[PDB]
Amino acid sequence: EELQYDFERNLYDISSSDFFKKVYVSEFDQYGGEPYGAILGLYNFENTTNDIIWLTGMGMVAKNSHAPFIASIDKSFFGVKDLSEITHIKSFEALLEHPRYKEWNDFRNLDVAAYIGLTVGDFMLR
Amino acid sequence: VIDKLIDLQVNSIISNDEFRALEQEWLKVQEVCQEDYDNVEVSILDVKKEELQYDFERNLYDISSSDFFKKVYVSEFDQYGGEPYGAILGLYNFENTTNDIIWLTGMGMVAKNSHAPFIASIDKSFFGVKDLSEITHIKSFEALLEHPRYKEWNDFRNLDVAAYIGLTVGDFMLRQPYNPENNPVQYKLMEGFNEFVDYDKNESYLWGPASIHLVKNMMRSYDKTRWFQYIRGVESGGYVKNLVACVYDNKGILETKSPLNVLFADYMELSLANIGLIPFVSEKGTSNACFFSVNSAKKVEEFVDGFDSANSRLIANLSYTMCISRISHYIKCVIRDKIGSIVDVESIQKILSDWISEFVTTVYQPTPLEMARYPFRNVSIEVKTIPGKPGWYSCKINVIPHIQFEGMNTTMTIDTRLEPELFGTNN
Amino acid sequence: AKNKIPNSRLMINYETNVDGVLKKKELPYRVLVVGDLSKGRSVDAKKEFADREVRRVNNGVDRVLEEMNISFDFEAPNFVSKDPSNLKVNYRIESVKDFRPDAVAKKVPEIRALLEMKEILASFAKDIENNRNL
Repeated sequence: EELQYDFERNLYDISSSDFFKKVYVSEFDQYGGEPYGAILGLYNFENTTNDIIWLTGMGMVAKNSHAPFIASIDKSFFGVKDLSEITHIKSFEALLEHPRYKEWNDFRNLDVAAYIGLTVGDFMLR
Repeated sequence: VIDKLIDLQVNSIISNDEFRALEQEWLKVQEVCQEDYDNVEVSILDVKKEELQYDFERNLYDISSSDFFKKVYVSEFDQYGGEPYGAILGLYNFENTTNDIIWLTGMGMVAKNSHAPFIASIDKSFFGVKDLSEITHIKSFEALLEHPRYKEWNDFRNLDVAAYIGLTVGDFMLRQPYNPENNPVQYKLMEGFNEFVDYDKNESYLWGPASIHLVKNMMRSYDKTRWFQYIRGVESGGYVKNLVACVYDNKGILETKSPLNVLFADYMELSLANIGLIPFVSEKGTSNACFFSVNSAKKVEEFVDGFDSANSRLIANLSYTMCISRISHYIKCVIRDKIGSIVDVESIQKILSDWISEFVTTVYQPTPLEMARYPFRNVSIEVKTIPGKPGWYSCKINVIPHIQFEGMNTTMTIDTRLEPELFGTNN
Repeated sequence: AKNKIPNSRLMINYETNVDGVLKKKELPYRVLVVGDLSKGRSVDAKKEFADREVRRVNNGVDRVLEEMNISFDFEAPNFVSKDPSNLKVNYRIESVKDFRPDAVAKKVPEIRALLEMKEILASFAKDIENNRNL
């Protein structure tokens, strides 16, 4: 939420984004600073029209700071309550043609999206 | 059971008038400012149609005193440090009324001078039908306009100002109604809300005029290219990828709903271009569109002399008057710098030509985009001083734009005379 | 000093003056749009047409909107809370996502009362207490 509010407030003024000022102009831009490389979003992003901005912003940074932002997507993406039941879907290619993903298909066309890399599946950690 | 309330409570105000009137009048505003290009700054001006109806209808015969005219021409285009406008966008729907006809006559009176093609949309009330989908039943609109009901309209198409108006037909669906399995409302992190339906069926759940995508392509045809050749056809301009379709499960299995208001056929694309309308035709199922025609409301005429006939065909074409307009934004903008400098007939013909020269060719480049950089084919610029006024001049340019494809007939036949070696007598 | 220094036998000066015609930055292709947005409910809309400063949308349609005080006090059927009086939806639009059947329930005070219970009532741990296991 502390980033949701950040990008959604400074989407059209990223250079003033607080986070952007802790990765680009802070360590990558400055002289003695040590630049970052490949950020890791520990969050799960849905098909919401809010979480879509979150990527649009983080990618706006990554694109400039040069740091591929890797993250994961929730099972709520494919419109299913159990991720195991994604196997039932024949082809996701025909899925995205559904008008429910209109907002998402627009984001895939953005340049910044060439730095986002979303992962599917979750490993058992304990 | 608290869900039963909310599914009634909220659904009472989303369906309510006035509330969903702002939706329509903001969703289609968001649609325009979605792209965000490198050098295309849009701008708003929220005004009721009536506040302009009263304006032009009061100052039709005195436009220079029109309040709106004094917020686009003499305000930003005329003034020095001002940034001129380009291609106004009327978010309204204009009927065949003898009032709304003046509204265009006035706005065009401005556009004509301010040099800013006024794009808008026309209501289904134009063709005298209560459902726009039922326009498909009309055979040829060409024979329609001969009907004496359009007398007032045919007079307007003859006006010079009409060469800047560009009216669009068809309305794209701008919002998908709310279902749980389709387009679920993004609830909160604890307040269960995603289980929430709406109430619609046939054809009455929010629309927006095609004019948006039309202008939203002119913007595209500027950040990428630089002029306005890139707003027509599939391969070239108007394609409009990824529209907000709709799906619903009545009894079958999610029967999709085409994103466009009306599914124009082929000869509809053309039989509208002659009326002076811009059809927003859809590809069936593909959930996409394209602008084949981009004609103004100017009459096309016909004429006997071939040249004259071709003149009227290019003038009616909106895409050119968009480009020719961009030259006016060069003259009354840049040459203002050397307003006091000592210059001649041979010097103004230099500055004005040396510029436009980089945009005129005859050779064709591979791909459409790489060639649409060059709108014009060739240009003449014969300026000349006038008697009396010593420091004054009078230019007269003439531009031939790269004529677009528009259609063709074709007669196939088995000749059997091409290769006589196989069918000839001598063997 | 205009008085000018007394000239020596070897006066060197170094010219640093440069003439030339200044440059001009390009013009952003402006696009004006005209439509009834506020329906007569905004700071620039409530004013006379002789003085309506056009907007810009420098930021986005989200913030250029919030810049305008677009509120509305229209009535609507009541199905929440007690006492008479139809529900009076009254809140100003910030973002464009305000028309979303969700941000509405967060804004309208009356509806929020039912949503408030769904946070507490539905969060009843009848799965932690029912799952006793000795």
